[PDB]
Amino acid sequence: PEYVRLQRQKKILSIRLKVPPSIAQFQNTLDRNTAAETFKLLKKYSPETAAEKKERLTKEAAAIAEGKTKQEASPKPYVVKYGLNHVVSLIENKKAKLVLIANDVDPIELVIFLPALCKKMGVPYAIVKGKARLGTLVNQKTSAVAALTEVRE
Amino acid sequence: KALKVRTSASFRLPKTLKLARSPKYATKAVPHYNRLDSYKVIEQPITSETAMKKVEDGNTLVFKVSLKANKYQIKKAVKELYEVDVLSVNTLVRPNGTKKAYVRLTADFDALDIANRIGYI
Amino acid sequence: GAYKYLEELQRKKQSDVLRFLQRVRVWEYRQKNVIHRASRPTRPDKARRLGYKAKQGFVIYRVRVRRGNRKRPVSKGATYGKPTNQGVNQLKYQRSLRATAEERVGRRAANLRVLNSYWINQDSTYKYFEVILVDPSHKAIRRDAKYNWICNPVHKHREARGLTATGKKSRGINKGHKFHNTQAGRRKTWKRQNTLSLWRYR
Amino acid sequence: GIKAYELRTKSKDQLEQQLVELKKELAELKVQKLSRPSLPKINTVRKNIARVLTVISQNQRQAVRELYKGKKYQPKDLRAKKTRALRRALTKFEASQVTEKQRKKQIAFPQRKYAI
Amino acid sequence: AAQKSFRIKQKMAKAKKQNRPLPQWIRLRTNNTIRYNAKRRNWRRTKMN
RNA sequence: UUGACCUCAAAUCAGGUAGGAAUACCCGCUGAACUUAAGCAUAUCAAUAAGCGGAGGAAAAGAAACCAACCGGGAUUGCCUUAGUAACGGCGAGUGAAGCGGCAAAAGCUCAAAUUUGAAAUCUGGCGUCUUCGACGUCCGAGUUGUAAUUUGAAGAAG
RNA sequence: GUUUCAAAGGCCUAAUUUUCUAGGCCACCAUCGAAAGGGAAUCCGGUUAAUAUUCCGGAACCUGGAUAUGGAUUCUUCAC
RNA sequence: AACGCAGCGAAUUGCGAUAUGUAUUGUGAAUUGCAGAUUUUCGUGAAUCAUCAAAUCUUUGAACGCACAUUGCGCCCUCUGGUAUUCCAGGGGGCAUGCCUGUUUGAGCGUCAUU
Repeated sequence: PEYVRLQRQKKILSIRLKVPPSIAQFQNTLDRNTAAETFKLLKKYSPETAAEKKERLTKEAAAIAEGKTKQEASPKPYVVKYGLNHVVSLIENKKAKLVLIANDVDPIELVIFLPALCKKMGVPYAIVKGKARLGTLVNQKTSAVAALTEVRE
Repeated sequence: KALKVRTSASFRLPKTLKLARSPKYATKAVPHYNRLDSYKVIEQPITSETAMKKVEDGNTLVFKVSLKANKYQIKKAVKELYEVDVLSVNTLVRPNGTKKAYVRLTADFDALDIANRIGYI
Repeated sequence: GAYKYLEELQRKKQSDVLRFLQRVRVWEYRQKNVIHRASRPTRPDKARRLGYKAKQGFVIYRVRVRRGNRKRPVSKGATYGKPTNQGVNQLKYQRSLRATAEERVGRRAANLRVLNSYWINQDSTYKYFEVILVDPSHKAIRRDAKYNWICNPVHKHREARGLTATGKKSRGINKGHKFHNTQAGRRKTWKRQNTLSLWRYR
Repeated sequence: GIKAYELRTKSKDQLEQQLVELKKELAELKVQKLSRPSLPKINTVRKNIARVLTVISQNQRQAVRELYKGKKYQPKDLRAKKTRALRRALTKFEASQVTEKQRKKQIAFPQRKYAI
Repeated sequence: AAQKSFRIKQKMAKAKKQNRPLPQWIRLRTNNTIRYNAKRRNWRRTKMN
């Protein structure tokens, strides 16, 4: 079909032409052995499933009526940061410790400038395969970026 | 990995699970009653001086029939109303734009006896 | 603040990074049809500045249109008239190629309502635009008060009459001494000042 | 001849017999019409056929409403007719539905009354 | 023309019935200014289709 | 071997929506010649008739990338003046606005671009129950490549 | 423009003996166009004020459905 | 737009096999060229009356199963007949195109993780 001939030839057309260095750096991806250890870490500090949020709000309503205590109750959550506009602000204020960028975003224009931003502020960053795999640890279809800030001792 | 073996050089549309209808509401609401009834098909008995000559001799009674009436439907209508077994039906459209059906009965039933029962003769 | 980086990056068009991406994308759009449905916006920063919102109701459409002048459709260059009107090849169309692109998608997708369009790419034979659309019949757009106004009956075919961004530019509706002959309405102003007003007592 | 208010109380089977009996009288009078100059009796009997068909159609359409009452989606003939333009246009819940920013604006500074 | 269609024959069926003179009892009606039928057709004089 | 994601399909899938009519007035495109110049070619008739697309009881326009050079006015629309004037034109025939001034009527406003990040707070449909132009509860989906609240330059935000 | 730089379908047998599921093969393609071209099968005699290869009497024939009687075939068999 | 419908109408005026109309409400005794009733005339009611909120609405037409100088030719579900899942007929309900939101089956080393 015509759609199959499109995507197979689009692979080839990018490779044959001389790609610039800004686009070329996304080929330098994280290897198989090191990557497995990273997602073992990031599946801890993952966000709440929809049922566990409903569990927490029932505990909130109980303590507020009989007790009256917000800000300390239902402890402090340690969780991975996600969303592009959300993550860029953390890197801009030197708060993010680790960053993980996807290699296959639809327009490259969206995510191309992040390597240059982390260079200036002195933030550790690493391009990694699968925007889907960043989505799996955060209850999403596709995540694009995923960064850490706070972590247990 | 390990590709699907395929002999032909063509690529056709793979047939899929085509699902049937299952609506949330009826479009019609009330089903309509019978458009063409027994009484509506056969309207009047023709009483021209030629028709009297056929009833006596030919064993055939004549009717004024409504348009949109098959020879299947006229055979069913005469059978239901007057309780008679029909032999054959022949139909024509008149010049004024009204259908006429010549109907011949079987040898058991006399056309003259049933004629005096219905009204005319 | 990710979108502001894209706002500045898009302006640097003659760079090495963008001239690569420009030539790869323009090939892809030729192989697809003239009018065809786009999954997501190509320029996400540019779309939301024209009132795009990622939810059920808003729709995007790519479109390709021819470059160059309009030709006078008389056969064999035979005008039948005075020497003033004998010109054929160097005549030009009064509406922009944005307006031509915005109208064609309106006739295909009749149920949708046109909001705005923006420039994607170009070559020698063609130009490319991405028209954004809104569905008025969908209940998300009807109930929400921010995007409710578009559902009203007065906004049926804004692209045709010229009530879009490109339409009001082409008509020449701006405040100034430069815009006298067309401002309120070109034909409206002519119809006013070419008229004899008579009262009961002269 | 037949009154309409009498046919309201009857069951489903009674109206069906009533209709078949009236059609036989109509058939017999059309035989009399060709063996006689004038016959105005034929007018009254075929008005009564229209009266019975009207009463039957009401009871069926009422029965369809009786079961469909309560829920969303019903037959298009049973929906409110009105006109095309009003039917596509916004409801009174819609349009009146104003944004959250101008809820606080209307409450804070509404049009106050004064004189002189 | 012998081998004619049903749509043609339906129009000619009307032409038979419409072509007839004015009934007498209409002329005795109140107000009434009608005397003879103006819309009348003969086959030799005027044609139909 | 199994399950995701991205693009593209199919179905008499669940539910919706678009066409034509009329056209006095209104918003655009397209576009003549007769005529006038005592001829005729730029001009004029005319940014008009015919042709094509699209609306409503009105339409369009509208809250300044304005008008001014004053002691400065203050969204748009129309009427009286400006004016047959400043300009245009084989500077021939002919064409031709706008500012201020006096009235009718007056009403103002919303997004994008900032992190809720100590809790996508938001929304379509399905199923159920009610006081049914809706409201309440629950189950999938949409969506972090950005849906709510918060702010629009007259300001405005964080302390 | 009408088979094209389209993912363009409808024809047969069981399975199952709820009547819904399984077998399969095969594949550049709407639809209108001739009452003088192509084309499944009806003749004689009678009868009306006006109709007939079309009604009546008598003798045939085709296409599509159903189906059981006779005959033929069968120790090596789908006749001699 | 065609074709029909009045006790006796060709046109005009009305309506659609419920056919110069039916139901609902109001007024309170007509209609009238000639018939004919109905007794409905101290009434849940005459009438070519006014009114109009429930229905009917042939064949068409933007016109929608495919066609249309044809009342041409098909396909699906469903009940009833003739011995019948497949053939014949009858009654009822359906099958256009573009586009949007979702649902279910899927296609592609376009591409990610796991044996």
